[PDB]
Amino acid sequence: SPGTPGSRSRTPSLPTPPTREPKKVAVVRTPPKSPSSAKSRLQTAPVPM
Amino acid sequence: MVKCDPRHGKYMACCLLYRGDVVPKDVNAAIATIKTKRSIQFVDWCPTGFKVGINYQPPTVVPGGDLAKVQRAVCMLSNTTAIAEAWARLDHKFDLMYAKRAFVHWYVGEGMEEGEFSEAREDMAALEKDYEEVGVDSVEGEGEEEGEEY
Repeated sequence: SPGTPGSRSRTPSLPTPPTREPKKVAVVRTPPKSPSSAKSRLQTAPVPM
Repeated sequence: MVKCDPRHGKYMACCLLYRGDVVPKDVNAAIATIKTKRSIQFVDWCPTGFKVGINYQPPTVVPGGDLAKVQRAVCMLSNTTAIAEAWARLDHKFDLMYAKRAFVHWYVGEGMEEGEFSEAREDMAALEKDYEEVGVDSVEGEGEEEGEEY
């Protein structure tokens, strides 16, 4: 950069902290283990004549 | 006696531990009235909501300060999905700090691999959703409606 004659100030400015990055983090992972069941029954008493 | 509000979440189970001058019959009547007052909310598919405990010993206090002596007492201990709002608040305060990577030089200094304090965080983000997926209706497949009642 152009400027004043003789010695000029010696300045670094690279910011240390990480930028935006791929860590979305909040995703569904483990629902509780859950099976549905249709169920059935059939009445079975003595049935003579 | 934690800051999260038991009406934001739902109780999943309870235990009620009694001391001193007690009547099982008035404990019955009170629990049953708590199950009646749906202002106190539990999840539907945990029907037997309560564990009960009843001991004879009176309440007991140290002299020279603190609590005054009583003739009957109660302790109440209960799992809730509102614990998730206090853990979500802790974990956001993790993300805010970790997006600059503050503090994580001491954690390396005194031993820790950085992939283990990376894994902790996604495991706690999984915790938010373990606790979210139990705060559900009478459904195991797909099929929920967008109407909410709690």
